[PDB]
Amino acid sequence: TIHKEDLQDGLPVLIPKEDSLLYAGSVRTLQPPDIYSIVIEGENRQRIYSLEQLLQEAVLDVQPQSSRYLPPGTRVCAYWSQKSRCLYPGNVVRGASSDEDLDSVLVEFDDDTGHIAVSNIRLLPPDF
Amino acid sequence: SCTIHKEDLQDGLPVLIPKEDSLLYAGSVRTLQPPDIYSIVIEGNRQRIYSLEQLLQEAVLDVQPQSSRYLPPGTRVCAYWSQKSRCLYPGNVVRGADLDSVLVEFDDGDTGHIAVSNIRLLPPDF
Amino acid sequence: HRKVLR
Repeated sequence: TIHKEDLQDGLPVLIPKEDSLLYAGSVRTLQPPDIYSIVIEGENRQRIYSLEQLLQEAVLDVQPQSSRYLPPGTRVCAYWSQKSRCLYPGNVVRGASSDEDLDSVLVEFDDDTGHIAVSNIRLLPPDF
Repeated sequence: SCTIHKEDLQDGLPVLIPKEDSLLYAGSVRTLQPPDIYSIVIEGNRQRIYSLEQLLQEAVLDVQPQSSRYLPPGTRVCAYWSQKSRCLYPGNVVRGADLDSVLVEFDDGDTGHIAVSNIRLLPPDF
Repeated sequence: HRKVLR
């Protein structure tokens, strides 16, 4: 989904950590070819990535404009706890309360359904 | 009139973009490989990815006038208020009582003289 | 967002 061309300094991405959750950060290019670092919003020690690893693991960090851009079935991740900075994967759904709100959606998380502000949603590739 | 068209969204295009503070920030368009999404390098400099549609609705071209000739009273502008801040404040030129400065009444209630080099044009109905 | 004073 991320193309190598677009790996320039400051590109906003989401990356997985050892907890199988996503974290927002930005690409940092290094002088030697084929290596990058990721700077995570919040957290500390960075990790150096090959181009291959980055393309295989990271996705673009993209916040949808409104709930109209989030039809049911849309693959997403979301911030949950206001204290934590991990993002949890799920899919947008309609529920009983889907009964005009531009600014929030329902997300059936992989791990079960929550009511999420659109500003706390990030898009994922469909086959994530 | 500083309103952005799709055809002009190319790498390096200078724009002004609103942040969640109702102020404007100078930025540059970076095209990505996927069509219809862009990264804006926003002035340190951080990036945010925008869809084409959100850019068309929210961003304007960064246009610095050469003089006050076509900034008569009534002209919609934004302006750097201080050298210590990169935010631009929206307002309108107003009549005073100068080719290189104009008097601006800002939406937030401040009024002050602004050097023409610190003015950026805005669409009339912005 | 505080603003510089004139």
